Amino acid sequence: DIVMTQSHKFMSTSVGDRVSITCKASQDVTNDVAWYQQKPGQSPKLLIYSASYRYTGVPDRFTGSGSGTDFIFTISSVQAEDLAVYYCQQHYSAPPTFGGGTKLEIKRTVAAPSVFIFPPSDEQLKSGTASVVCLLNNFYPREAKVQWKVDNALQSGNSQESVTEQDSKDSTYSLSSTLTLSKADYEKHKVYACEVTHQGLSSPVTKSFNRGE
Amino acid sequence: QVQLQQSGAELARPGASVKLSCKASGYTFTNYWMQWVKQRPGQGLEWFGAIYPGDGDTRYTQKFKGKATLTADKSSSTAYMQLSSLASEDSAVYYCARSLYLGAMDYWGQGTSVTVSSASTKGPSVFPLAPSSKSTSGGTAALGCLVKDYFPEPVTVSWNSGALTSGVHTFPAVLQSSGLYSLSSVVTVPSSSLGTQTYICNVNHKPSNTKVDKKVEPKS
Repeated sequence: DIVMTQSHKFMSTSVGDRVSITCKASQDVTNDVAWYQQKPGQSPKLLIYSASYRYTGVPDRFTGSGSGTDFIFTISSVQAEDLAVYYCQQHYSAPPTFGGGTKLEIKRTVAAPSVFIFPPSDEQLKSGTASVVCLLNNFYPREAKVQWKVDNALQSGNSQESVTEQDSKDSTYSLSSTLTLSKADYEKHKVYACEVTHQGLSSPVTKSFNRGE
Repeated sequence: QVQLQQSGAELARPGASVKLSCKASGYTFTNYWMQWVKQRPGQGLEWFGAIYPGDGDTRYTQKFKGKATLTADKSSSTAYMQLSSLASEDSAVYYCARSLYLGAMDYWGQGTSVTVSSASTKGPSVFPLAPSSKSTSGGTAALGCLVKDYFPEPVTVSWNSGALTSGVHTFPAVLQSSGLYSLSSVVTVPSSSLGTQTYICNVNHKPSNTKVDKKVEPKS
């Protein structure tokens, strides 16, 4: 089978920039290459067919070029909603094969997170567990770091983090950190604190509460 | 309009079989390939196989020939993909897609998720993340819902029955060491609204038939 190589798994670009994504076929496929765009939670969408033709309804900023083994997909002026994974595909020979994909990420300037903390709910405390949630909203770059302190004691092994995909309008991220405690342990301590470091923060931000307040 | 409607999510035990469907409309079914594309969680697209219902010819990527069978019903314009002897590597989203024979895939179905697991279904607990002075900055307040300890994915979360979409972040689920998933959904709203607008997170977990509408009460 024909191997389609997209040598870059990731590519970064600013809104307004031109970006090009490469795809190399292991043998000559003439012009029998298509390009697809896949955004999170969505099916792939056809953008380019026969190597260089824009598919019906595709915006003018998307083009493709190439014939033989070397193919290029180009966005002439990136828009914020163009973050997606882009895939090439050949149909010169059966079976069709896909490239490995290139994830387009959007560069922007540093934005510090807004940090908020949520004590356990009364409903959860009823059931023997206490989860504390720390929210980091609308920051850039992605590398925000959360540490938990309980009565000024650094926690380990009892928290988990999740991060959103880059926002399609402002290119920021948000992150949740959840500290999971037993109710008995939660009842042993006063101060619950989320501490955040990020390139937009000159010093760590601490958001805290006292149990029962 | 050309439409490809796929069947609902499947949870299947290892060793069992499932049969997925892709109902086509809006075009002459027998003029086109219907192919299937596999995407394991977090991974790339794999072309799986195709049928040309006009003459019955099938074509499979070699690695999938052993356990998969592609069929089509011309009378109902429906293509089927049957997966047998299911293994964890078969957990994935499977899309159907139309193309001219050996050509560009112009119309796609919405995908069917197959999850291969011996574990039992478990519905989530849903807890409020109430807005307060500690979730307020300037003129806005953050609130949310914690959706804890369910299996398998996914839960769907909406706010105010889908009316509230701006400022919502529903985070990726995280797999816990217990084998269960949790996630949180948050939304930022005007602090001026907390006393007059009700905020309800609508949580749907189809595998366990769990449906919760959790009112999130503001703290004074």
